Amino acid sequence: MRRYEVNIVLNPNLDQSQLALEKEIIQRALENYGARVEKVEELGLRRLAYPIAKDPQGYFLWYQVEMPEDRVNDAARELRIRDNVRRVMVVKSQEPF
Repeated sequence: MRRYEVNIVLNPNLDQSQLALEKEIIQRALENYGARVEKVEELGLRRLAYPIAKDPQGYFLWYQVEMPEDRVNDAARELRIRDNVRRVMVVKSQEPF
């Protein structure tokens, strides 16, 4: 297994209720692909490098996970289908918590 950082940007107009749901779905998907979720951070609202879905900002979520490298891409695709997920970026962990 390898340790990765998953950066997710969500629709910025969700209320705390919808937000919590998206988080559970993300967690379940990562775990269904063999991931051990080590740390989860809610970063909040940021101005995006470029607008997505016509929105100039997004709600950021960060995850540190350990999972099979052969499943990373499949997991990322799964995450990208959700309508409220605007952007997904997976990088190899360099300085883990």
